[PDB]
Amino acid sequence: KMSDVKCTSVVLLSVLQQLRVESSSKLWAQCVQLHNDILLAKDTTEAFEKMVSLLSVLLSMQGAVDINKLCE
Amino acid sequence: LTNNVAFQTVKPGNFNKDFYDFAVSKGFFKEGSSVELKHFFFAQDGNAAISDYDYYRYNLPTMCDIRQLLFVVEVVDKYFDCYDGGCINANQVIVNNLDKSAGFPFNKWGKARLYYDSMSYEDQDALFAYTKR
Amino acid sequence: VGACVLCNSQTSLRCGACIRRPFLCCKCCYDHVISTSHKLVLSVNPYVCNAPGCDVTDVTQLYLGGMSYYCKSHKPPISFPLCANGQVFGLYKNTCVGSDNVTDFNAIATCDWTNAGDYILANTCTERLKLFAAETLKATEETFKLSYGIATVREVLSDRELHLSWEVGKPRPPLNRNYVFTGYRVTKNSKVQIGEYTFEKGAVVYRGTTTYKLNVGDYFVLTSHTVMPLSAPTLVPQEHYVRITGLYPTLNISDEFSSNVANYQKVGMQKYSTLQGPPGTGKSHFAIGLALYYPSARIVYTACSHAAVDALCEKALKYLPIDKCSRIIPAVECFDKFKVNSTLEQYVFCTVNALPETTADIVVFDEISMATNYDLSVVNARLRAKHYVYIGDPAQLPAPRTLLTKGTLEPEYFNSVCRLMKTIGPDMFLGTCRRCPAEIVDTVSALVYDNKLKAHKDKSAQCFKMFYKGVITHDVSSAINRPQIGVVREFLTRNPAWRKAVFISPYNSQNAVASKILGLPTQTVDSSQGSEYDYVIFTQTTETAHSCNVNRFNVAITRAKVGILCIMSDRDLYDKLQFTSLEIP
Amino acid sequence: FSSLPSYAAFATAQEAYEQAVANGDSEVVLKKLKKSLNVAKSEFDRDAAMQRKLEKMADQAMTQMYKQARSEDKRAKVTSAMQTMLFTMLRKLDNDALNNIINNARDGCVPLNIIPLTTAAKLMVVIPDYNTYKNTCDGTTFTYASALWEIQQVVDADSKIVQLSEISMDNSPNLAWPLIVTALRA
Amino acid sequence: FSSLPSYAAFATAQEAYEQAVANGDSEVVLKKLKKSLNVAKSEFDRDAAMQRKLEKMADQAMTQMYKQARSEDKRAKVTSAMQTMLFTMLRKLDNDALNNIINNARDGCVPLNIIPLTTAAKLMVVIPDYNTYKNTCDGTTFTYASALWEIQQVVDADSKIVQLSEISMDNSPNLAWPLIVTALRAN
Ligand SMILES: [Zn+2]
Ligand SMILES: [Zn+2]
Ligand SMILES: [Zn+2]
Ligand SMILES: [Zn+2]
Repeated sequence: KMSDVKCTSVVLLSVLQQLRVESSSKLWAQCVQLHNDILLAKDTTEAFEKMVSLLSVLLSMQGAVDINKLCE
Repeated sequence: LTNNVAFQTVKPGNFNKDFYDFAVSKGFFKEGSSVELKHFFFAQDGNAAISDYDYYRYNLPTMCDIRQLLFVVEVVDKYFDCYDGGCINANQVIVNNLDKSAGFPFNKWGKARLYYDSMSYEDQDALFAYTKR
Repeated sequence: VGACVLCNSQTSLRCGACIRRPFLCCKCCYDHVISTSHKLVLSVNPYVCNAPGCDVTDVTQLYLGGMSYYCKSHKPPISFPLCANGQVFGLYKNTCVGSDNVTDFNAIATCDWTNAGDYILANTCTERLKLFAAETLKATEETFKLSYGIATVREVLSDRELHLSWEVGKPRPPLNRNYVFTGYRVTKNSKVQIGEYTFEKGAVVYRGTTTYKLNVGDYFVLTSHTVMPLSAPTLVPQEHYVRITGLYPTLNISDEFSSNVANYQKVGMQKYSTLQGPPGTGKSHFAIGLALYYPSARIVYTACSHAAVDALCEKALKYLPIDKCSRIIPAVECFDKFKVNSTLEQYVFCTVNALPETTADIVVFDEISMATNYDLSVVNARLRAKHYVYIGDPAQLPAPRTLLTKGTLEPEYFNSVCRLMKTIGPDMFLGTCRRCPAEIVDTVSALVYDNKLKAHKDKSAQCFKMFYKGVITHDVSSAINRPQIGVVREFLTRNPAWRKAVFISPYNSQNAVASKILGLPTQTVDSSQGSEYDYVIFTQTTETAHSCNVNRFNVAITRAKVGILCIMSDRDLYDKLQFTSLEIP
Repeated sequence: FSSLPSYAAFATAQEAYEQAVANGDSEVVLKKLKKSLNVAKSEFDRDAAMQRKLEKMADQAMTQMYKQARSEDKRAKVTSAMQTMLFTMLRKLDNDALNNIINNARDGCVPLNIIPLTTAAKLMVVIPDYNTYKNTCDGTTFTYASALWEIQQVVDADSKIVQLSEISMDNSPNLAWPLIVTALRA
Repeated sequence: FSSLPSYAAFATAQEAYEQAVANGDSEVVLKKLKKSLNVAKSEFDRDAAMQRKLEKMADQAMTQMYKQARSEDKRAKVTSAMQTMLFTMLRKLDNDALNNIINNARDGCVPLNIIPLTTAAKLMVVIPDYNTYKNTCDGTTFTYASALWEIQQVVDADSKIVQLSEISMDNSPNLAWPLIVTALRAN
């Protein structure tokens, strides 16, 4: 199941990078640190909270329309 | 050289979801498996290359034992006796890829192809003979 | 990859010399190249001979070989011609239907947009060809604007007066408000905008949106913008319902709004409704009336120009909650009493070229006579609504067609909405005119309104007409009738009360001369639409089709609320004018 | 290679040679019916060779091009495909801590900074109305990201402070509504 | 291949062939008739196979010398670019503070690394953290390379302007922190 977390972390960092996040140095540094550390985790009980911390980054902007894109 | 320093980042890398879904449907990547994902594309922040120069920091001036080094070089030279070598003219040079960068200055104007056409064989030979003195 | 404009068949072949680069199916593309001068074929790569130093660009001379396209001179031994067997080789070759007749598409894609026939084909062809015609006409106008030369400020003689040096080898655009320039400030290596400007003969009298202190170096060019592709039709399909759909009428309405209640219900009975509003009938009164009639409905107010939507906001501010209204402005001074750039607000006010992608219960089109099929298609691509309300008037002016030189554009060819209501009749009609006295109303009711326009006021006995040819003089891009102005001057001396009137004429040069001679405020008929004054003085100044435009003349003499004086050169319209005639002094 | 005219020529030659062989006519006459027969394959096994090469040029030309119509189209729609894939996998993950914030952010509640993992750091959240205030905050506690956070501060959008008991439903409009709330992980 | 002379010989031999074949004289007469065309089919062979294989080499020659001309134009373009780059970077040399230090050399040779140290008129320091900022670039004026420099501009990693009042100890965590401080050599 940890593979799912690592793959979705890869996808989340991809969309974050393409949302021009890397135009702010420190935010991109923290996101890169979280993404690199999630890929190296060995238990699912730390990857999940680092994953939620990394998702809180994208849930703070206003470039991703959320209600539309969770059309289910 | 410029009025501003440049910070270079590295991209996270793309995900091929269809292959992963196919593999998972085939009973791969379960818990307690001898095979698992360990190779990824790792991203970097702004200060990456200037952090790699602090690894060239590791080089130190070293004095070698000269007599042992001379004997060792004489012994090592015997592993390269079956080969042959020497200088060649500009006609005999074989270049693998001509679409690669030519360096610091010169990348602002073209690839290595441009500088190998422009100069004829005589110019290349003149440059090579200049480099010998 | 796209869709064939004549077949909807999937295709990748685009006519290369054809300006909008439309997708043409193999049979359609073959006919378009064989029946016109278009010989460039664009596909994923061009079907151009990739041999060095070759100029062969006609597909009927090209052969496919190896992995590329060659001319006959440069082709390899093994190949098959790209143009053979009544079709051009390309994507989606098997899936191809073709068309029986390609004449309309060829005519539109080959016309220079200088004949009324081009517009009649554009507004009478199929919906997809209608869209392509709109695209190519706007693109042609945009490129023609670039054909005009650069005008640079050589000397600033004074304020509101300049001296301009014009680019050599290029035509100078006509100097009227229909040609909106833009200044540019000279910098180290580039240029920066200094605002939008208009010009008129003096020296040249300039009127910029933002005042500045421009000096020698600034230059003016007519701003051009990228012409976007079209996908949505000019009109959504008609739907008729048995009940009001998606709307809830209020149970309490005021007598200011009772007359349109029946029309407000019909708006709910159909997918889209066409509304015709005579001068001073309450087009703003109606459209804002749909808002209070359906309080819970989300309504987007749209219009071609900034002026009309602001006037809608002005009437909306009078009747609608300021907190539920929003004025969308792109990144020109406009309405600034609503919150700016709030798409999700209940009441959204914005223009055609700046509308966001959103949905609404009702979408209101005002001033539809100045609307084109392009503006019709764009908003429908931007707004999806349960009900659609088009407000305008065929007897009023259209959007100017600069490229048009031959013939006159009838109202039923202005756009799709104008075509229906000129043929099938308007869905609703307000028969009450409140602004002009009966004599103007009766004159304009017979002329253009099928005698359907009723007056609210009585006869005012201040509507006066005179037949006077005078002497017509022409400058670079307009006309002047000084004796016609001189008659007005003599009229003012004998009737001093008429010096509160506003001078109107179909020519800007006539207004410029009359302003210095008479001192009255001056307005062109095109710019006078949407305004009103107590008294107006109208000088035809010519007998040309421009001056004799039955839509324009309807607009011209109907800006007066009490009285009017009309110095006429055309006998036909003079006889139609039910005013009290005079003898020439 | 059947719909060609020199196919009819080859068929006529084959019929003539079949008649010659079945009849046993002569020695030079059947050589004439094999003279103009083996040549009939020299303008058949040739003209049916360039064209047969032409066809495979076609099927594979139509291929180096669908995959460019495809390559140049796929790199022109990245920004929506990546996002939809992200949310599909996120929904497939089915984790409560992620789902809580997903729903909070879809309706009203977005944080103003990275949610901290340590038990000390500060968290600032935006509450748009009172309805979400009921679901998330109950008294002096704040349940968010499947964790407990004690409120230390709530201030309205006009940067004015507000207390933790006034907030109710009778001062419903007597509160500015984009409340912001500061909390500390318990 | 139609305007070749052998086409006429082939055509006339074939015309005589069909004429006498319709006439049908005899084998003793048609022997020469069907041998002349058999050698005419051999002539047109030769010369038509001596021609269509030269159109390939001529085309190849045209393409090759097209390519060589293209290369020779690109060479001139790159030559002009290199020369103008040299000439525009020479004009920043500050040819008065460099001449003095060169003239003091015994032979005229001076190490390269001391040319910007004693001649350049702009200094750009890169600062990783506030503590390193305190010991090196403190205040509006500092000293380095046995000279006195005065601060004019400070930017962060995002290349946005930072005032000298914002660089404190407690406010440091709110800054992108490869700070680039540029200054001019004061006199
Ligand atoms: Zn050597
Ligand atoms: Zn075309
Ligand atoms: Zn077609
Ligand atoms: Zn060619």
